[PDB]
Amino acid sequence: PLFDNSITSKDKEVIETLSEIYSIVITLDHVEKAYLKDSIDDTQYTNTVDKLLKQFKVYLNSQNKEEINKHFQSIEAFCDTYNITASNAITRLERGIPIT
Amino acid sequence: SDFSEKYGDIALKKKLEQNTKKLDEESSQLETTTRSIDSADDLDQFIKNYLDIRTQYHLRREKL
Amino acid sequence: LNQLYNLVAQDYALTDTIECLSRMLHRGTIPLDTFVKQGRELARQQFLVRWHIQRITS
Repeated sequence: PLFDNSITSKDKEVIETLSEIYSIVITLDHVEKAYLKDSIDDTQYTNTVDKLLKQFKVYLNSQNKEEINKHFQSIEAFCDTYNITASNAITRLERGIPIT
Repeated sequence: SDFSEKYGDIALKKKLEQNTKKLDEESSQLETTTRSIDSADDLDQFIKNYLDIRTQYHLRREKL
Repeated sequence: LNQLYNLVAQDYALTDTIECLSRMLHRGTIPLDTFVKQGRELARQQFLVRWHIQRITS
């Protein structure tokens, strides 16, 4: 059973949101790795990353923020709740800047 | 009835094995098939298929 | 029954695809951005799958 036939219209929107937060995290982690293997070059990297890091903060600081932290709390945590490996990401996130 | 039985086990275990080999084998070749894909239309069709494929791999692998 | 079983494969499969995309990006095949778009669209998909399992595996 995909969607529970008693999942809030507003909840459905919240899952969809997490799916995005997720999307950022795992994606970012790659970007970073790619940059530490030159694949992508500095010019490129700093825009895109900065862009991502911005997008993130927005998702959490959306109007329906409560429910976020609610069933899916503080972030380093949420990275475990879900089988997610991203040893780079978690540093690129908790530090809110790319090149430094 | 007794042998044929315990030998139905070997019976599949070998043929599935091959598919698995076959599939992983495929995805490597399919990776080598990587061209001037500026056609984001076709890149998607490449994705779709790689995804599609890999699904089938793990699914099999899973059994054993 | 096999609803989960079939789903499990997806999670792995997707992971495998995104990895490949990464390799593809490294050898230049795709522009440095198309990766993000296609990547996210995959990850997003993945999340739903993973979370969908939580429903079952809970």
